[PDB]
Amino acid sequence: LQNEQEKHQEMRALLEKQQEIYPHVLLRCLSLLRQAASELRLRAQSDIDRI
Amino acid sequence: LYQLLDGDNTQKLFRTYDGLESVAQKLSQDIASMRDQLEVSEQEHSLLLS
Amino acid sequence: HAPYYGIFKGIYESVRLPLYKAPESVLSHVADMKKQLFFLRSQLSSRSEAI
Repeated sequence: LQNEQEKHQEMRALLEKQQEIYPHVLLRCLSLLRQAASELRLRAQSDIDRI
Repeated sequence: LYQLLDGDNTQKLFRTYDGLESVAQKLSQDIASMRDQLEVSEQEHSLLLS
Repeated sequence: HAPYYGIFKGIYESVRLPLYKAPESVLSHVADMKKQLFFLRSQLSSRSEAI
């Protein structure tokens, strides 16, 4: 029981660390997709296709 | 037990048994309230992630 | 048969200490509940800062 309570705390601390990192990875991917959408597609490529 | 529960902070001239039960209930409620706040924080974090 | 039995019963129910436990385990159990409250406070502070 004591060992499984220690394992529980250690897994909970590892889960919380992954829950902190995961939103930041998603935000970086969203930033790269927004750059591709706004700077490349809507602007740079649109101007190329017009000319 | 009263010192463990309330700390040295209450200069209560008289410690009562009803006062001891009340501070014991308060520790139990403070733990429950911190679990409920943690669970709300998990839900908010899950909704942000979703 | 102690006149204080009804009071200590209410304290044990409040602290969630089982009535079959040793009466010397009461202060050690309350000290571990305070350790648990401090841990949950740290955890909530971490998680609120991460959010």
